[PDB]
Amino acid sequence: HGPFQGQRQNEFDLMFVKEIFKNHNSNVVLSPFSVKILLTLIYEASDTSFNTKRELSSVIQDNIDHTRSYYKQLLESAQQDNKDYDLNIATNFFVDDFIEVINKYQQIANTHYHAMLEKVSYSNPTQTAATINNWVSEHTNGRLREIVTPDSLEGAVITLVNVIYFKGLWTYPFPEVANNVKPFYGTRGKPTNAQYMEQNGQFYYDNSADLGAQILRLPYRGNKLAMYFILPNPDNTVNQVLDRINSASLHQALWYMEENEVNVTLPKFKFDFSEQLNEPLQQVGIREIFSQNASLPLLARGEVRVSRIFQKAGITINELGWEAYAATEDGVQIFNANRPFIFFIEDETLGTMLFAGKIENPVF
Repeated sequence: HGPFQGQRQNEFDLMFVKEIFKNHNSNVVLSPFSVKILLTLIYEASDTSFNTKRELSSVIQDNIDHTRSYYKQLLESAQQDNKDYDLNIATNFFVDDFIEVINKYQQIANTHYHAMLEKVSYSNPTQTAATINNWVSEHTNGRLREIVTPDSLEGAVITLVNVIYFKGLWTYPFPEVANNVKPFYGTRGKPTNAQYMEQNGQFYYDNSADLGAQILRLPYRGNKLAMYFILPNPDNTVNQVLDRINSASLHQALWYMEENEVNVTLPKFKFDFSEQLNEPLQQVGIREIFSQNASLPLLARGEVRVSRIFQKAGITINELGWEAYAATEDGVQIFNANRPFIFFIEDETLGTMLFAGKIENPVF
């Protein structure tokens, strides 16, 4: 198939990614597309969906039948059960026992958004925490084990939880080298060390003058997903490249990529990232759903609102792929990621930004 040739609907994704990155000096990984699913579930729960209505608008498509078929299509493309990779997006409302969940709402949540709702007693936060964390494990094959503590449930009535799980094999795996530690030149402070992997191959690549960054595409098996790496030039920082990234400028930067011989050096890393999404959503202007005027009348039989939104994701990158442990294996450009960089995972048939993140200090 090759890289995506259409126009991505990534305005919200990039706005939100930027807000998260600007508030963390660490490694980050999240699923921007999954945050849009969450917002659309909340939109479906509001009577407005026939000011909460206005903010949630780069996410809505704004007729409700088009919205559901859109998200349902993109979810099923990304998760499509297949032999080459495993991807699961899981979303649950954990609802206090006194709330009557409307059955037609459970129906649309499962049908179009691959989401569910579950009753808990928040008067027993220890029990509730355990229930939510066992759900996370069940739906990420144990890769993630916990997302909340009793203390993070204090005062909660409805908690909305999203996790994502991905296992994928590189189309072009790296050779395994036993001992390949080298320096890594982080943004702040003296250099660290990281374990690296290196290969030569044919990859879509450009040195973007517009963004001040090299861009590299490493595809996964299955003719659907690929990982993009944006490596700021040495004169530039991740934060400067980020300020240059927007829907149009990222569109053009990918547009300019073509297949080239590239020597690729990447650090290996493994981490998870969890975030309560209320504050960053409010920072990007999504405020009414957290206000005293928020309501969920199409979800909860009548006033209640979402208390807290949580998202977590794990990432493991090595020679074989993403969470991969077994496999089957001169004008060269040099892409040597020994400085911080940005990455994302895209459904190349539709443009979906399934994962986004940055590496500030790679630890494996």
